[PDB]
Amino acid sequence: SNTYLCPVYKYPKRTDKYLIFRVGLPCEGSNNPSHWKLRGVALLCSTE
Amino acid sequence: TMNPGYAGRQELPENLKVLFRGVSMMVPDREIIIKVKLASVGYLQIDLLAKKFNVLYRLCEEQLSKQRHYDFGLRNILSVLRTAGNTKRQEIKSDEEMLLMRSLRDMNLSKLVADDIPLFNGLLADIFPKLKEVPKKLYPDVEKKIPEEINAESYLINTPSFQLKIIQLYETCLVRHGFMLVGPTGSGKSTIMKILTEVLTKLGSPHKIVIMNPKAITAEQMYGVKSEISDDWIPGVFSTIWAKSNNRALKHTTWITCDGPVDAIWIENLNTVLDDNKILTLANGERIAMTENCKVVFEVENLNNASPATVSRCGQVYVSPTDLGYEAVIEGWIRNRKASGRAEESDKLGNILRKYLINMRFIELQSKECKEPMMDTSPVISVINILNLLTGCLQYFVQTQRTLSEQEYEKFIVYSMAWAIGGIYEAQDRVRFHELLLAKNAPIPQKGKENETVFDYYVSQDYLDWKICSPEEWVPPQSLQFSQLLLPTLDSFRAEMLLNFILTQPKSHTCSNSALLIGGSGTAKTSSVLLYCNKFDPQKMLFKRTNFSSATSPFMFQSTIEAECDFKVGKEFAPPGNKMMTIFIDDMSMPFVNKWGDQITLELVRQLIETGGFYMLDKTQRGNQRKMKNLQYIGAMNHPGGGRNDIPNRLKRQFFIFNMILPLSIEGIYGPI
Amino acid sequence: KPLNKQKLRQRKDLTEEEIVDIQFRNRGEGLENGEFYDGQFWRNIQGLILPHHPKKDEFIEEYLKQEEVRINQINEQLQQEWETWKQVYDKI
Amino acid sequence: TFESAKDKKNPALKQITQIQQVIGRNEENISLTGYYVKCEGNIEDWLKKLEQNMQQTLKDIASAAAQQVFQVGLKEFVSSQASQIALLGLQILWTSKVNEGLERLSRNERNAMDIKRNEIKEHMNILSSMCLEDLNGAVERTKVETLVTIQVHQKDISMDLKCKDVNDFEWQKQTRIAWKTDIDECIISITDWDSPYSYEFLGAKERLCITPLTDRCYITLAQAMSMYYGGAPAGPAGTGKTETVKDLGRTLGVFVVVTNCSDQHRYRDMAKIFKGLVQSGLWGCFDE
Amino acid sequence: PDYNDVEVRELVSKLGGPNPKTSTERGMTVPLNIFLYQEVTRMQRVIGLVRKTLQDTILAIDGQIIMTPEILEAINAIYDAKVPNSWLYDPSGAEISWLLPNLGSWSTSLSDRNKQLNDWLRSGQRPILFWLTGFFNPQGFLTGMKQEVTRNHKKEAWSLDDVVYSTTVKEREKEPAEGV
Ligand SMILES: Nc1ncnc2c1ncn2[C@@H]1O[C@H](COP(=O)(O)OP(=O)(O)OP(=O)(O)O)[C@@H](O)[C@H]1O
Ligand SMILES: Nc1ncnc2c1ncn2[C@@H]1O[C@H](COP(=O)(O)OP(=O)(O)O)[C@@H](O)[C@H]1O
Ligand SMILES: Nc1ncnc2c1ncn2[C@@H]1O[C@H](COP(=O)(O)OP(=O)(O)O)[C@@H](O)[C@H]1O
Repeated sequence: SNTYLCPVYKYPKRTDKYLIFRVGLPCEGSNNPSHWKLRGVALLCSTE
Repeated sequence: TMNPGYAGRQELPENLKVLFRGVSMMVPDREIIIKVKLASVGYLQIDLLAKKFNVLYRLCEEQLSKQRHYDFGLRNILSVLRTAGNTKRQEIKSDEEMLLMRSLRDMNLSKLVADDIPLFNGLLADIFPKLKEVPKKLYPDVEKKIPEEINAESYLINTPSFQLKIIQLYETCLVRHGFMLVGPTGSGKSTIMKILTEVLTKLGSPHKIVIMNPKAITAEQMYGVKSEISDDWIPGVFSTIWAKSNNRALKHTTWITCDGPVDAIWIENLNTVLDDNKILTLANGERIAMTENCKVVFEVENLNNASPATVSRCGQVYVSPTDLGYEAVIEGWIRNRKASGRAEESDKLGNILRKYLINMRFIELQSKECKEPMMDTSPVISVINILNLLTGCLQYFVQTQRTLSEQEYEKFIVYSMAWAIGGIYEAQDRVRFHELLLAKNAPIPQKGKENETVFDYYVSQDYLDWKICSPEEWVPPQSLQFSQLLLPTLDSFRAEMLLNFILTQPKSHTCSNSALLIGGSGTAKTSSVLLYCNKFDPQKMLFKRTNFSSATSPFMFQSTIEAECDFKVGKEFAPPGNKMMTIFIDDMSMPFVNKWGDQITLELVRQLIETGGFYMLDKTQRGNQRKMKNLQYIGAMNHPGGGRNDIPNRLKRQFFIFNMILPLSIEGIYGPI
Repeated sequence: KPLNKQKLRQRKDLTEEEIVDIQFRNRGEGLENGEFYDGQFWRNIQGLILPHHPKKDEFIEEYLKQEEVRINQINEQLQQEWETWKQVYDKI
Repeated sequence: TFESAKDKKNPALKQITQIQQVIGRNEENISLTGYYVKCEGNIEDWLKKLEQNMQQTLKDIASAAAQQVFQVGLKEFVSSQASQIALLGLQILWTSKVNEGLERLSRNERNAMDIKRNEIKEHMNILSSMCLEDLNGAVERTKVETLVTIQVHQKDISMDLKCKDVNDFEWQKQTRIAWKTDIDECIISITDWDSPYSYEFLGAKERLCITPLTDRCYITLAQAMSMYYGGAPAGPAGTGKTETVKDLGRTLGVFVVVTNCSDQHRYRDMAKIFKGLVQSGLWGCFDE
Repeated sequence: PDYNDVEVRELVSKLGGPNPKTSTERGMTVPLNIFLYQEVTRMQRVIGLVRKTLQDTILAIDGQIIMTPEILEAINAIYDAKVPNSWLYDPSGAEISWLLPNLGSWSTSLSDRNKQLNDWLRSGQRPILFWLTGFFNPQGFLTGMKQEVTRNHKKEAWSLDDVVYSTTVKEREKEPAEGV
C-alpha cells in the first residue's frame, strides 16, 4: 500500500467525465500518500 | 426520483431542497448482479462468465463507434438475462459458454450500423478464443412462410437482407415491450412491419396496427388537458386509443405506431409505460394498466433529440440504405408490367433499362461537375420519380393496346429520365449533362440541334420526333391588366407537358399524384400554375388556393382542408366533392422551423399525402379519423439554401420536383399587348 | 447382367439444395482476405452480405473426387457380386 | 370468490372467502380466509372489511408459519407456504440461528457458530439441486429463484461475518428481522431504525439483488425516515433508483404507488395524492 | 484542405501494421488503423463545417443571401475572443476542441491535430511520441493497445479479460517494445 494513484483529466475542468485512466505513482520518501491526496495532485492534459 | 439536467428541466426552489436528503446513485455495480443472477438460474461456470459479460460490454461501450441510438446499460443486460433463463431450461447440457456467446451476439446484432459489425465480432473473438463458431438458431415456420406472401403480392421482390431484418424484428418483438425502426427514408420500414403482421396473422394469432403522427397534433391534445374556459376535462387522443386497446377479452394484438420525429417533450412522459411499471399515468389522476395484448412501436427516422432515458427503455432495429437497393424496386415494377401488359413489354423496356440505369446514374452525381444540385437528395427518390414519369409516358399506348418496337422505347426512356434527374440543375450543368448523354447514351435529337439542348425538345406520341412550339393566342377584348391575364409562353407549355403526365396517372403504388416546382421569388410560379388551373373543367374538376406564412399552425391547415371537402367522404358521402379537387400551395418552406430543427406544420400535410385523413378535434369524440378518398396536390418552392428554409426530408419522397428557370425571352412576352 | 453406374460431372455430380447447403455448412477454409462466421451469412468487409462462399469451387472438386472414390467402392462391391454370380452360374 | 349465504327471508348475500392473484392465463396464487367478508348495503363497508380481514388473516398465518419454519424443516414449509411468508421465514431463521451462534462464541471459543453457518451451506445444496431445474408453473417458478438469490447473498455474508457479538457493527448493518412473541408482532430492524411489517398480500414478485450500493441506500433511507423526511435519490438514467425504492417498499410489507409528473400538472391533483398518502399509510414515488 | 474518403480509404488500406517484421500491410485488422480512419472521419466532419460557415458568413455582405440569425451570432463571435457556439456544442452535445481564443489556440490546436494526423497517414509510418491531446477519444487508443498486446504476444496464452494495466515513468531526459 506504499503506492499512490493519480487521475488523468483531459480538460482542467476536472469532472467524472474526461477521466481517461488512472496511474500509480510510487515516489514517497517520508510523506505518506494521504499527504498527496489532500494536496490534490493530478496529471491533467491541456493547460487552460 | 428526479433526473439532473436535460432539456426541459427546472430547479427546485430552496424552500423544497430542505426536506429531502440526498442519495447519489451514479455508477451501479454490474458484476455482482450478473453473477448472482446466473446463480439464481442455476449455472455452474458463474465467476468466469460474470467477468466475460462485464469486460465485453465495457469494451463495446468505449472503443466502438459513437452513434446516438446505441445503448449498453443495465436494461439491455437484464433483457439478456431474462432471455438466458429458458436456454438453460432446455434439455441441452452443452457447455454454458457456447450458449452464452450465442445469446449475447444474437441479441446485440440488430442495432449496429454496417461498419461496426466487423469490429463487434472481431472483439467477440478476443474473449472466447476456445469457441470457433455457432449457427444462429433458425425458426423454420416463419422462414418458410415469408416467401409465400412475398410472392402473393404483385410488386414484391424477396432478397436475403429482408429475411435477416424481418427475423431480427421478430426476435426483438418476442423479448421486449416496444421497439423502434430507425433508418433513412425510402428504406422499406413500413413494408417490413406490414409483412410481419401478415405472417403472424397467417398461422392464427391475428395482429392489428394503428398509426399516429405526434408533431402534427399538440401534446395537450395528444394526452388531453383540463379545459381552459369551462373548467372541465377533455379526453386525450393517445390515451383514448390506449383505453380502447388494452381491454381483455379481445383477439387482436394491437401495435400502436407513432410516426414522426422524437422530441423529448412529448415522448418522455411515457417512461412509466415503457419501464417495468408498464402503467400509464395522467394529470387527470387516471391510471391504466398495460396488458400483453398491446405493443408500442415507432417508425422514426433517427434520434437526434433523445436523452439515454428514452434510448435505453425500448429495443431497436436499424434499416440500412443498401438493404433494399433501388434496383430491387425497379424489378418490382417490372413484375407489375408482366401482370397484364405482359406481351413482351417487361423484357423489351428493361433490356435498355437495366444497364442504362445501373451503369449510368452514379456517373452524373459528381462524375461531371454538377455542383449545384439545388435539392440535395438520396438518389432512390430520383428512381421513383423516373419510374412514375415513364408509366405516364406509356399510358397512351397502354390505352390503345398497341405494342411498339425497341427503338421507340429507348427514346422514351431517354426523354423520361432527361427530366427528373435534369430537373434540379442550371443551364450550364444542363449542357454538361447534355454532353455526357451525347458521349455515352442513346440518340437525342440530332436533326438540327442548333445550339438547343435535349431538354428543349420532346418525344411525340404520333411519331419518333423531337419538336416543340407554343401556340398563338392573343387576349379577350377587355383591357384590365387581369383581363390581360397571361400569354402562351414556351416555359408554361413545357410545364403543362411535364405536369399533365403525372397528374393523369391513377394512384399507382409509389405515386401520390402530387407535384412540386422550384423557382426563384418571381420566376413564373403562380403564372404557369394558374395557366394550368384555368384549363380545368369545373363540371368534373375543381380547384382550391392556399398560401403559407411563418405562424400558420396545423390547426389552420386542418381547418382549411375540412372547409374544402365539407364532408367525410369516407362514410359514403360528398356528392359535390365527387368531382376531383386539387389543393395548391405556393411555398411549403415558410412555416416556422422549431428550435430543434423539426418543423411542426408540414407533418399534417405528410399524413394527408401518405395516408389521407387525420384525427378530429371537435371536443366530442377523439379516437377516429376522417378519410379523403379523393384529392390532388401541388406545390412550389423558392430555391432552398442559405436564408431559405427546407422541407422535411421524409416528405421529399412524394412530390415531383423540378426547377423553374427564368425565361430569357422577355422581349417576346410583352410584344402582343 | 448386373453392373454399377459410372459417376459423371453432368448428372451424378448435380448437387441437390440439401447437398449444396451441407457442403457449404462445412465452411472449411478459403478466407485468405478474412471473412466472418458462416453461421448465418458471410460478409466481405463491413457488414455486406456475400451471395456465396468465396472459393466454393475447390470444395466442389474435392467432394467430387471423394464421391468418385466412393462410387469406385460401390463398383468394387458390385464387381465382387457379379463375379460371384458368374462363378456360381457357369457350373450348372 | 363469491359465496351466497341464504339469510332467512332476505336474498342470499354474497360473501368473499378467498383471494387470487392471477398472472398470465392459468398460473395463479390462491389464499384462503378463515375470517370472512360479507357484502352489505354500503360499498365503503365491505371494502373496508376486505382490507381489515386480509390484514388479520395474513398476520395469523404468519404467526403460525414462524413456528412451522423451525419445526418441519426447510423443504416442507417452503413448499407449503406462499412466497412472502416463505421469504420472511428464511430471514427470521437465519437471524435467530446466527444470533445463537454469536452468543455461543461469547461464552467461550466454540464451533457452534461454525455449525450454524455450515447448516446454511447445507441448505443451499438441497434448495439448488431440485427446485430450480424442474418445476411446474410460472408463479411457482418465480418463487424459487426469489429464495435462491437471497440465500446466495446470505451465505456470502455469513462466510466473512467476523463479528464477535450482536453489538458489533458488522452485524448491525443488514436488514435483520424479529417476530416478537411476547407482544405478538413483527419488527424489522436496521442499524437503529425499526418498524412493523404492514401485511399486504403481494404474492410472488421478482425482487432484486443486493449490491453494496443498495446497502448504502437502505441505510440512508432508514436514517432519513427516522428523522421524518423523504429520500430523493439522483443520478443518470438506468441505475436502479425507482426499483430500489419499490424494493424497500416490498420488503417492508408496504404498498407503493408510483406516478409520473409532467408539465401539464396542477397542484390540486398533487394535494389529492398527498391526502391519500397521509390518510392510508402508503408510500409514494413521484417519478420524474 | 479536406481529405476525400475515396482517397483516405485507399491510403489507410494500403499500409498498416503493429511491427513491420511481425505482419504485412493490412487495414481493418489492426486496431490503430481503424482508429486512424475514425479520427480522420471526425476531423473532416469539423473541417467541412468550419469552411462552409466562414464562407456563408462572408457571403452575406460581400456575397448575397437573406441574413440569418446564426450568421449574425457568428459575426459577433468572430469580432470577440470566443469562437461561435456553432463549433463547440449542438442541441444535446458535440464538444470538439473548446478552447478560449478565436484563433490563438483553437485553430492552432486544430491545425496541430491535423498535421500530426496527416503525417500519421500520408507517410503512413507510426511515429514515436504520440500526442494524446489530439485524439478525440483517448480511451480507444489505450484499449486498442491492450488488444494489440494480447494478440501479438502470448497468443492463446493470454486472454483479454486476464490482462491488467500499469505504467512505468521513464525517468530520463534523453533516449518498439510493447506499450506507447
Ligand atoms: N419487396 C419489395 N420489392 C419491391 N419494392 C419494394 C419492396 N418493399 C418495398 N418496396 C418499395 O420501397 C418503398 C417503401 O418505402 P417505405 O414507405 O417503406 O419507406 P419507409 O421506410 O416507410 O420510410 P418513410 O415512411 O419515411 O417513407 C416503396 O416504393 C415500395 O414500392
Ligand atoms: N406568360 C405571361 N404573360 C404575361 N405576364 C407574365 C407571364 N408570366 C409572368 N408574367 C408576369 O411576371 C410576374 C411573375 O410573378 P410570379 O411568378 O407570380 O411571382 P412568383 O414567381 O413569386 O410566384 C407576374 O406578376 C406576371 O405579371
Ligand atoms: N441492483 C439491481 N438489481 C437488479 N436490477 C437492477 C439493479 N439496479 C438496477 N436494476 C435494473 O435497472 C432497471 C431499473 O432502472 P430504473 O431505476 O428504472 O432507472 P431510473 O432510475 O433512471 O428510472 C430494472 O430493470 C432493474 O432491474
